[PDB]
Amino acid sequence: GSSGSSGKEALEALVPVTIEVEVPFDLHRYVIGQKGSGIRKMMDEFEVNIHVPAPELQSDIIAITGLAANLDRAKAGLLERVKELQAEQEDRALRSFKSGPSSG
Repeated sequence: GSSGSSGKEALEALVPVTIEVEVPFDLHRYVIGQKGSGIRKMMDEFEVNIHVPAPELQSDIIAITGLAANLDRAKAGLLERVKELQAEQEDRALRSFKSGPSSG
């Protein structure tokens, strides 16, 4: 029960642009890495610039600078990375073997 396909876009520019991506600060620490390598792989691959909000800000909106074209491919990688990351780190938390009604 799945079909359809469309994605037209007409934009030409030289200077990049900053966007906004929804991501939990609880994952940032995991996204950035011990120092900041994990992300380095992207900025080098997608050829973009990712900036994470400081802890004193408590912001869950990551800013990504780059060409609308790069922002798309990049933004697509993170979004999926977050859904796949939480699904795991959370999975182990979901199965809370304890008293109470639990579906199967």
